[PDB]
Amino acid sequence: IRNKAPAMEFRRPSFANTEDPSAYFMLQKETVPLRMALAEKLLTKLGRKGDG
Amino acid sequence: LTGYDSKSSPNFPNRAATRERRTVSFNARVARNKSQAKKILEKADEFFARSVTMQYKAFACPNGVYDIQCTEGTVKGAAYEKRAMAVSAAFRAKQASPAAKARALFENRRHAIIASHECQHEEDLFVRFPKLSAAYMMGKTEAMRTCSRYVVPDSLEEEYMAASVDRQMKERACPGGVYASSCVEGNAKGQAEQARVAALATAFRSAQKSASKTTAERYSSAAYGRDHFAHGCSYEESVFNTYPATAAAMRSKSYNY
Amino acid sequence: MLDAFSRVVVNSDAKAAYVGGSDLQALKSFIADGNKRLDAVNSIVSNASCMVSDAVSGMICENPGLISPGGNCYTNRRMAACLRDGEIILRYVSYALLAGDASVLEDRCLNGLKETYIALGVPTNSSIRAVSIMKAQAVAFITNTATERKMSFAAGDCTSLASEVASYFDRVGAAIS
Amino acid sequence: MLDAFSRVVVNSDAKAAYVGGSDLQALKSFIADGNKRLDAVNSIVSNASCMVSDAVSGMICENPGLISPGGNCYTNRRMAACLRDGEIILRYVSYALLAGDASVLEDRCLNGLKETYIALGVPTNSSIRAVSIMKAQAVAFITNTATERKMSFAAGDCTSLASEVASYFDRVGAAIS
Amino acid sequence: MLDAFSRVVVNSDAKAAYVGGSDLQALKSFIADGNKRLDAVNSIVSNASCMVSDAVSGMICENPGLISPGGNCYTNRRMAACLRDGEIILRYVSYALLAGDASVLEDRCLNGLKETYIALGVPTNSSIRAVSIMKAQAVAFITNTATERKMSFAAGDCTSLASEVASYFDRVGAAIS
Amino acid sequence: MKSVITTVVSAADAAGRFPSNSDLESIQGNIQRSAARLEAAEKLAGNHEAVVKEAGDACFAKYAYLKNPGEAGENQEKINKCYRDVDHYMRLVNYCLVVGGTGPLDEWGIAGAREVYRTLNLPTSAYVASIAYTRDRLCVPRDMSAQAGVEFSAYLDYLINALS
Amino acid sequence: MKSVITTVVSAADAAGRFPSNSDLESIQGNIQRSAARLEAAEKLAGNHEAVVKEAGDACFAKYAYLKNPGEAGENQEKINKCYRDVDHYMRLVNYCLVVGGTGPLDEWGIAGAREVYRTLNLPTSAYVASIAYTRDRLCVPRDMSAQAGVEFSAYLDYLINALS
Amino acid sequence: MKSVITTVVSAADAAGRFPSNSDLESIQGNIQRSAARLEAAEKLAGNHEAVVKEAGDACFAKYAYLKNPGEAGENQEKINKCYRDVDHYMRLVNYCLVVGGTGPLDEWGIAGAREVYRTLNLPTSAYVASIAYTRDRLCVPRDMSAQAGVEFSAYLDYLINALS
Ligand SMILES: *C(=C)C1=C(C)[C@@H](Cc2[nH]c(/C=C3N=C(/C=C4\NC(=O)[C@H](C)[C@H]4CC)C(C)=C\3CCC(=O)O)c(CCC(=O)O)c2C)NC1=O
Ligand SMILES: *C(=C)C1=C(C)[C@@H](Cc2[nH]c(/C=C3N=C(/C=C4\NC(=O)[C@H](C)[C@H]4[C@@H](*)C)C(C)=C\3CCC(=O)O)c(CCC(=O)O)c2C)NC1=O
Ligand SMILES: *[C@@H](C)C1=C(C)C(=O)N[C@H]1Cc1[nH]c(/C=C2\N=C(C[C@H]3NC(=O)C(CC)=C3C)C(C)=C2CCC(=O)O)c(CCC(=O)O)c1C
Ligand SMILES: *[C@@H](C)[C@H]1/C(=C/C2=NC(=C\c3[nH]c(C[C@H]4NC(=O)C(C=C)=C4C)c(C)c3CCC(=O)O)/C(CCC(=O)O)=C2C)NC(=O)[C@@H]1C
Ligand SMILES: *[C@@H](C)[C@H]1/C(=C/C2=NC(=C\c3[nH]c(C[C@H]4NC(=O)C(C=C)=C4C)c(C)c3CCC(=O)O)/C(CCC(=O)O)=C2C)NC(=O)[C@@H]1C
Ligand SMILES: *[C@@H](C)[C@H]1/C(=C/C2=NC(=C\c3[nH]c(C[C@H]4NC(=O)C(C=C)=C4C)c(C)c3CCC(=O)O)/C(CCC(=O)O)=C2C)NC(=O)[C@@H]1C
Ligand SMILES: *[C@H](C)[C@H]1/C(=C/C2=NC(=C\c3[nH]c(C[C@H]4NC(=O)C(C=C)=C4C)c(C)c3CCC(=O)O)/C(CCC(=O)O)=C2C)NC(=O)[C@@H]1C
Ligand SMILES: *[C@H](C)[C@H]1/C(=C/C2=NC(=C\c3[nH]c(C[C@H]4NC(=O)C(C=C)=C4C)c(C)c3CCC(=O)O)/C(CCC(=O)O)=C2C)NC(=O)[C@@H]1C
Ligand SMILES: *[C@H](C)[C@H]1/C(=C/C2=NC(=C\c3[nH]c(C[C@H]4NC(=O)C(C=C)=C4C)c(C)c3CCC(=O)O)/C(CCC(=O)O)=C2C)NC(=O)[C@@H]1C
Ligand SMILES: *[C@H](C)[C@H]1/C(=C/C2=NC(=C\c3[nH]c(C[C@H]4NC(=O)C(C=C)=C4C)c(C)c3CCC(=O)O)/C(CCC(=O)O)=C2C)NC(=O)[C@@H]1C
Ligand SMILES: *[C@H](C)[C@H]1/C(=C/C2=NC(=C\c3[nH]c(C[C@H]4NC(=O)C(C=C)=C4C)c(C)c3CCC(=O)O)/C(CCC(=O)O)=C2C)NC(=O)[C@@H]1C
Ligand SMILES: *[C@H](C)[C@H]1/C(=C/C2=NC(=C\c3[nH]c(C[C@H]4NC(=O)C(C=C)=C4C)c(C)c3CCC(=O)O)/C(CCC(=O)O)=C2C)NC(=O)[C@@H]1C
Ligand SMILES: *[C@H](C)[C@H]1/C(=C/C2=NC(=C\c3[nH]c(C[C@H]4NC(=O)C(C=C)=C4C)c(C)c3CCC(=O)O)/C(CCC(=O)O)=C2C)NC(=O)[C@@H]1C
Ligand SMILES: *[C@H](C)[C@H]1/C(=C/C2=NC(=C\c3[nH]c(C[C@H]4NC(=O)C(C=C)=C4C)c(C)c3CCC(=O)O)/C(CCC(=O)O)=C2C)NC(=O)[C@@H]1C
Repeated sequence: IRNKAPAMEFRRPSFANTEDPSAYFMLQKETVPLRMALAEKLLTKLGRKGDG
Repeated sequence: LTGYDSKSSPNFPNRAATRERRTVSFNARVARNKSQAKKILEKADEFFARSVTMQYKAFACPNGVYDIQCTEGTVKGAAYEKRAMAVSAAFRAKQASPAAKARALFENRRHAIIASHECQHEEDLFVRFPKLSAAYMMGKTEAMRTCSRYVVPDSLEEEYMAASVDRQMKERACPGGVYASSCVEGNAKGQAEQARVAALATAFRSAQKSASKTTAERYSSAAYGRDHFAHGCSYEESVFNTYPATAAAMRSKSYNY
Repeated sequence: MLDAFSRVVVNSDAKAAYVGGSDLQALKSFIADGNKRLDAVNSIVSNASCMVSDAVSGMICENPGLISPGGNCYTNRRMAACLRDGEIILRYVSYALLAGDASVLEDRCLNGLKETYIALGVPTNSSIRAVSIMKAQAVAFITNTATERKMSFAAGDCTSLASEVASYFDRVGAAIS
Repeated sequence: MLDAFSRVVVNSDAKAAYVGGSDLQALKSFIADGNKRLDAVNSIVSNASCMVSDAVSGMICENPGLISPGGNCYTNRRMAACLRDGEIILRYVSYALLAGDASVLEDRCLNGLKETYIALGVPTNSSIRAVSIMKAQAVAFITNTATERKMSFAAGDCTSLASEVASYFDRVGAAIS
Repeated sequence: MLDAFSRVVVNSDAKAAYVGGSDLQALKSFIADGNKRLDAVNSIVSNASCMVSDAVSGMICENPGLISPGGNCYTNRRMAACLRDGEIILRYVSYALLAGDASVLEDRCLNGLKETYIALGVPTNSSIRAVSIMKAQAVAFITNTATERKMSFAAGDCTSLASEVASYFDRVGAAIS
Repeated sequence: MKSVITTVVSAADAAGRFPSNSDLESIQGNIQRSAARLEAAEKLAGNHEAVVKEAGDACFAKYAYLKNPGEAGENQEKINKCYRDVDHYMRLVNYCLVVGGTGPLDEWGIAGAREVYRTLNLPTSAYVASIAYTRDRLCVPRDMSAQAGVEFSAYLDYLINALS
Repeated sequence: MKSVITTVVSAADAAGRFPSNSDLESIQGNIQRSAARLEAAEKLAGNHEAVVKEAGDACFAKYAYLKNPGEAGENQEKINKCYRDVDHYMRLVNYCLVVGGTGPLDEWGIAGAREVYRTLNLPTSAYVASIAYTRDRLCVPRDMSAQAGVEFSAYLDYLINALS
Repeated sequence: MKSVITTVVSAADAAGRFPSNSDLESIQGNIQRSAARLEAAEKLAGNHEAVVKEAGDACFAKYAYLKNPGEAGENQEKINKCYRDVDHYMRLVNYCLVVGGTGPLDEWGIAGAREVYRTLNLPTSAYVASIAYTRDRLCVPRDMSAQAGVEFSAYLDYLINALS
């Protein structure tokens, strides 16, 4: 149990006050990854090199 | 269907008359085709009696080295008399009373089912083979040191708690004021004291166990008498829980001792 | 079926469960104002990746010493581990909105975060300053008073759930205070 | 041996009197949570693999000198026999829970462990650190606040159940002191 | 050993199949009559010392030669051994009634008992009348037709076990003679 | 002393394991009987000083050979101590209805009873009279309920089947 | 078979006694629990092929390394054996619900399963990851009662704390 | 412990006879390997510090998923702990090849080994990738003579036939 988290999806019904079979909702547990790609574009846009 | 009919085989048992025949021809016709499986299941359980007496000596010889538990000799040739006394009495116990025959059988089919802790394959073997259950008890009750030679007292009172039960346990040996043939020292001119001279050697060096060998045997004997004699007798469990030599010298079999 | 929903997270191995068209009516009969509630938690998880980016950058924008050498937002794998953790609260406080209670938020996420962060060298006063951005960010999405993006809802009030999530972020804040 | 049904019959053998409507009301309430007591050992037997496991790692991550050269649990002959030392005290405590008293525990196993432990050289000082690792995880699975495994029970109060399991483990330190 | 619930799955283990609603309904009626089954074995254990002391003189009232000199039942010990022989083969049929299957007496009491009676010279023409006498007393207790004892039972029929108790008695004498 | 749930845990360490799933199925069943049996303990509790002297002189109404000397029942304080000997058999038969099983019965009512009643020549047939004198008058819809009425006698005849 | 009926007759047989009424309380606990236990087994007999396929897909999702050569999932014939190895468990979990005890599990599937899995290099870490996925995504009011969702799920984690 | 001397000195005492002349023939066979086995002990004792790395790196090439979470190599401490782990097994082959038997291994290395690996979830098949890599590495011309190549390679094959 380290960087583990829920993850949820929402598809609402299409029109109001009508029953919709397509409306569905995930509650899958998923480990949040390290995400190195947008870590580079956020450190370079704000400060300096970050290469210690 | 196979042929024009299906008659029974002439190799099937109980096929002839046996009504007004001679004694020689009566016994020939009742044991017609039964002799094979009587001798199949006679070498079966004797191999079972030879197999579990091997599987408990592996604890007696851990990783290929012999411990202080084997020790069949102490002086020059001190196993030759132990060779005779173990095999001459094994014939003496095969000429016992006909009351002790099934008393040995039905009690071996009592304690082994308790000690085999709920394994349905194992209790099915113990009911068909009486030699296996005679070997299951004395192997396991000597693997875990529980009978008489290793549960030494540590207090001063426990030597009489031993002595109170055993001479009352030997109500099973003497039927009345006569003795029995089941409790015999020996039958040679030195074999009486030759049973004593080993009997003090086996008690002495077995009091030289390690600290692990005594502290693991003082709880195995307690739960042993807690599921062989005192099934609900909490007073007998009140001495069986803290004083384990009481819970060990009392023997689960009708050993005629 | 919230207890069966809670066992997807708490059971210490990842499973999956989903809700079809029949048992969506089971959720609306169970949870009070669930059409206001499921609109609310959808409006946090749909824009969470923007929400973690402004939360760490406003921590830089009012404290630029984190990106200094020797700082805790230096050496970009260390900067990535902020961005991992910054949604982990928002993954779990969205789940606190869904279950209606922050018990599963407490033991799985908040429990031990105070002693972990002083073990690793995390400045704790910036860590309350990061989550207080995300406290202000969620109530602009639940009330739909966000400046940049807006979402589509049926009309009504959702200020009880805006106060309900504001009682969840200070549980994150007082755990690391 | 004797249960909480018999615990008032412990006193009643030495009364020269009986137990009737004078003491059944203390036993009547034991039935009213008799479903609860059978529901609160179903958590203890549900995690038998981990409770002896993380206990013996709970002292390694605090006092690691016990596996050093000059250790009591040095080789695998010792520490595999340490996990059997720590599992059978999880065994005779769960027999005591269904009985309501320590009559099973205090005479079958713990009747004088200071002639089998000081006779071996077992470290008593971190044995009680190996006790409260399991006590703190016993009260944590009685409540549904274990951060890893959530359990589906009927709602209600179990503080009398959570305080009782702490009052079983206390005399274990008394049996080794 | 092998009770009624174990019997219904051990003949289904060789099927390599599951146990669904084809034969569970025959077992669901077994637990329906289980309240009547506990209302059957109560009527056997309650009158044990009469009915074992009954047939040991009811055997010799038909055959007075068993008390004659040179008799099998002649002395005090051979009768004292006969009475303790007497309730063993009736405590085991009570086990078969309480467990619903005959697989506890035919492996621990009928396991070669015609083997041992030939080794002692115990007669078998008397040993089957001595259990048929103790058989009709067992259907005159589960069906309340005893003339000196009445057990208050609810209104219902007890031919469900009247042939079934005697089914645990005719297998006794058949495999000991 | 063997009751419903101290037995199934005496066998649970006899294999060396934990409680199973059927180990808890046993403890549900006395909860099904911890109301129908505790009423039968209460009926003996608030009536025991009426039944000690009721079934006490019942056996003295049977055996006239105790009323002449040559017995241990000559004088008054023996018969007073006889009514003491009644009270012990009602003290522990009240106990078994509290715990469910035959626990207190086998210890001090059943085991060891042979020596101090046969070498002491106080006949066991004289005891089973007053035991059955309590058993032959269970007024089932009056004194208790219908299920307490059948299991109260089931503990009464335990000393019948053991001692006689 | 270690059922509650066998454990109370084996202690009854060892004491040389009759069936006492202390064991009869435990039989009363069966017929209360048997209705909330058999429909956990009846729903398992009609859902076994759909649950055993859905179990093994998380075995290869948590540990996807078994498709490598030298592992236990390199070719199709032993991935077919993996579903057979795990169907045999979830049949013995069905068998032990009908008995009521843990009898068929600890004797047929469990006893001897340790020294053959490390023999043939099979980890038990993937065995317990197959049923823990089965034991989790099963809503206690949606499929069966609130009692069978307790009792049957108490049998699945019996495997996990005997294998680990 | 197991050696040439202590094994054969046991049966002299355990049968109760003197030192024979057959056990005197047995220590003579220990002289023929005394200058033939001990060259491998001083070999590896000055060689482990570079082969604890390349045989510690040998298993993670086979099993990269130990670096993978929820596995034996979930975290660095087991491997850093993990490198200290493998420096106890062939720390004992320096103790085994100096004595003449498997004494330091059958009493300190395998006794209780399968029980601390099932509970603590250490995969035993990575030790088969750890020190049997050194069996596939060993060069009889370069490193050491073929007498170590028949005796150091033998004691390793004792261990893989023990941890499996
Ligand atoms: C010898 C000539 C001779 C006898 C002695 C006597 C014995 C006997 N009794 C039965 C039948 C029963 N015995 C029963 C046992 C008891 N009856 C009770 O009421 C109490 C509880 C208990 C004694 C403590 C019962 C219930 C019966 C059935 C009813 C009945 O009384 O008939 C038999 C069996 C007869 C047969 O073989 O079918 C015998 C031998 N009878 C004698 O003839
Ligand atoms: C300095 C370099 C710097 C800051 C200071 C900080 C600015 C800042 N902005 C907010 C508020 C919000 N951020 C929001 C997030 C988003 N808006 C969107 O529409 C997209 C989906 C997403 C990412 C861009 C939202 C909704 C708000 C609230 C409304 C608003 O727009 O203001 C805060 C927190 C509130 C506060 O000021 O206390 C801060 C600190 N970012 C910087 O880069
Ligand atoms: C330890 C418990 C032992 C096992 C296992 C085993 O098989 N033998 C034990 C150890 C042992 N004993 C010997 C030698 C003898 N043992 C003797 C007694 C047996 N001979 C008999 O006729 C009987 C009656 C059934 C018994 C028990 C005798 C005699 C000897 C020979 C003594 C002598 O003078 O040589 C040995 C050495 C033999 C061997 O190589 O195994 C060992 C190891
Ligand atoms: C299975 C359903 C049981 C069970 C089996 C185990 N038995 C173990 C050891 C063991 N078993 C026996 C009896 C068996 N061995 C035989 O040779 C024969 C017949 C000739 C039988 C019936 C013996 C004698 C032993 C001791 C082995 C030895 O001395 O080395 C065993 C290992 C643990 C142990 O030693 O007890 C198991 C798992 N046990 C169970 O748990 C289930 C219920
Ligand atoms: C437990 C106390 C039971 C109980 C059991 C009975 N034992 C009977 C005879 C008997 N039992 C033993 C072993 C036991 N008696 C002891 O004194 C000790 C320990 C010091 C133990 C373990 C022996 C040696 C004997 C022989 C007779 C004698 O004691 O002199 C017995 C009578 C039947 C029989 O003889 O087999 C019973 C019922 N007795 C009880 O009341 C509680 C419930
Ligand atoms: C990677 C190479 C392995 C692996 C190794 C780990 N072992 C861990 C702990 C551990 N290992 C042993 C066995 C070994 N160490 C010893 O000290 C002795 C006896 C002298 C032996 C045979 C033991 C006994 C222990 C526990 C105590 C200790 O740490 O020494 C370990 C850390 C896990 C933990 O204990 O928390 C690792 C990573 N693990 C793997 O997954 C592969 C197979
Ligand atoms: C960035 C805005 C912060 C900051 C963040 C860091 N967190 C680091 C490690 C870390 N965080 C957590 C908590 C979170 N991750 C999870 O997986 C779970 C629950 C399952 C939670 C609640 C954990 C558990 C860890 C790492 C330890 C572990 O794996 O168990 C981290 C890395 C530290 C380092 O590399 O030295 C950083 C930088 N730190 C900051 O300074 C700002 C304020
Ligand atoms: C609160 C943060 C919002 C807001 C919420 C309201 N939604 C209302 C009705 C409504 N909401 C949804 C979507 C929701 N229901 C679902 O089943 C799912 C997905 C599974 C979601 C996301 C629907 C479909 C409806 C019904 C629409 C219709 O009638 O066609 C609503 C009205 C009261 C109520 O029904 O609860 C409110 C107040 N509206 C707001 O103003 C704030 C910003
Ligand atoms: C059939 C699906 C079985 C099976 C049958 C075999 N039986 C074999 C030999 C054999 N069988 C009997 C018993 C049979 N003969 C009778 O007279 C009666 C009843 C009155 C019966 C049931 C006997 C006596 C013999 C010996 C041969 C003989 O006497 O004629 C047999 C082997 C024949 C051979 O050895 O060549 C088989 C294969 N075996 C099976 O695999 C399934 C279970
Ligand atoms: C529970 C809190 C979740 C949930 C998960 C879903 N399960 C779905 C299908 C499904 N579930 C099981 C396990 C259960 N069924 C059984 O028959 C038995 C044992 C007898 C158990 C424990 C199975 C075997 C299946 C497959 C049957 C099928 O084809 O549906 C399911 C439907 C699939 C999907 O739409 O993704 C879901 C969502 N169900 C819930 O309502 C909550 C969210
Ligand atoms: C406190 C630590 C817990 C909690 C406990 C409660 N459990 C309640 C009810 C309950 N649990 C079971 C299952 C248990 N009894 C058995 O007989 C068996 C196996 C044979 C097991 C596993 C049952 C049957 C029940 C009663 C439900 C019913 O009979 O329909 C419960 C409600 C009863 C009460 O309040 O007294 C509570 C409070 N619940 C919690 O929330 C905490 C965490
Ligand atoms: C046939 C053998 C009898 C007969 C039997 C019936 N008994 C019925 C009900 C009943 N019996 C008991 C007591 C029983 N349950 C226990 O738990 C224990 C001991 C622990 C015992 C001895 C109870 C509690 C009940 C249920 C009635 C109630 O709850 O008060 C019964 C009616 C139920 C049914 O038919 O299924 C019958 C027919 N009755 C007869 O006519 C013969 C003589
Ligand atoms: C029941 C089968 C008859 C019946 C008989 C009568 N008994 C009368 C008095 C009486 N009854 C008992 C036994 C009862 N008292 C208890 O405390 C307990 C157990 C806890 C039991 C079973 C006693 C000891 C006495 C004497 C004291 C008293 O007066 O109550 C009685 C009163 C008049 C008389 O006969 O002297 C009757 C008629 N009663 C019934 O209705 C059914 C027919
Ligand atoms: C699948 C998720 C597993 C896995 C399964 C494999 N099992 C293999 C062989 C095997 N398994 C068993 C135990 C199983 N067979 C039974 O009959 C019963 C119950 C009565 C059980 C639990 C046995 C006895 C055997 C060997 C005989 C046979 O194959 O039928 C196996 C093949 C290995 C091999 O034969 O070398 C596999 C692949 N392995 C996995 O990858 C996951 C963990």
